[PDB]
Amino acid sequence: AQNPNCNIMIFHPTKEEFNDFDKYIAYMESQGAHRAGLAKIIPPKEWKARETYDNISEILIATPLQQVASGRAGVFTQYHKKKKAMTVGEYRHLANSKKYQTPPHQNFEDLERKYWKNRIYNSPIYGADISGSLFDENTKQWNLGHLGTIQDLLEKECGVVIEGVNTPYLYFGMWKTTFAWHTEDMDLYSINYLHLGEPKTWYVVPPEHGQRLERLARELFPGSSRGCGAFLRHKVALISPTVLKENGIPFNRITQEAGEFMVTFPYGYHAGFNHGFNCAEAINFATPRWIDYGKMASQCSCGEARVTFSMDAFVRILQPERYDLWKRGQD
Ligand SMILES: O=C(O)CNC(=O)C(=O)O
Ligand SMILES: [Mg+2]
Ligand code: NI
Ligand SMILES: [Zn+2]
Repeated sequence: AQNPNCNIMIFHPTKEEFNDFDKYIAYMESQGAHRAGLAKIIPPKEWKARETYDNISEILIATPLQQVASGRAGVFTQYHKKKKAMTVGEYRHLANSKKYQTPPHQNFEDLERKYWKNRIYNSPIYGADISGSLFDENTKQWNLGHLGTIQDLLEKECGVVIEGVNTPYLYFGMWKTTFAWHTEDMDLYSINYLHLGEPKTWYVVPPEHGQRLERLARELFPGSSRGCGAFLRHKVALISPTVLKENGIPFNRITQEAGEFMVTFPYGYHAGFNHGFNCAEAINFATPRWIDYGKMASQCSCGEARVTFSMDAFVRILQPERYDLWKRGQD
């Protein structure tokens, strides 16, 4: 068995190996990359996502989210308070202001210490989940707006044609902006490209151990657990590395820098934070190996998780027994 300790693997494809996206994912899996839940892909030196980032300031962040924490430093939830619209140029200036900027630090480890010590005492503003793309249309390799769609994969594997579309999303971050512990919708893959700016630190639980994290979360968030049998689908709960180690939960960590891709694998729980002003692009995708994870994915039916149009068909075809209850949650 490849990668039996479930370590995060880092790949360096050549320009030739970067042509065929599906083939490279299957290669990484042949080496055991999925066992970690997360992999890093450093693009060939010849590749670029676009020519420059000099002209992005007029993108609108229609609903910036202020991430307000409750709890203790290592075990907290966050809620998202909606703020007034602002442009990417306005948001960058805010991120760089004395109130929001990255503090002085020695290295990524010192900054990670500072994040876990102090996150809860601040409410950073995240420009998350913005439909759109920063890949040039002429970038032919690993262009996250040109991937094979999940609807087409389901059709190819299972023969059923379904409605829905699959498009990328932009994330504009600042110091302390936070992504809570989650797996993807329908336990899909994700791919995330850090276009510019400061790094993003990731934490991940191997898929084979995901239920250990779920059991800890039910203990640590006991009211939320009684409210919903899949409350991590709400994407609000944070648990620090120190608390994970104290409770024996297997996990790994890695920092993504500008110009690098990360891939999350089906049922790989992940969480993390931004180091400073940055912009990432991410999209969900599927492969043949995903289908069985899709069939077994938990679902929120309490009403909180509320998701995209395209998840309807995935539930309806892969999980027909759950469909009626799940749809009641959506309506
Ligand atoms: O970058 C973020 O805020 C969150 N991204 C992801 O969870 C992802 O790419 O799967
Ligand atoms: Mg612009
Ligand atoms: Ni994710
Ligand atoms: Zn729920």
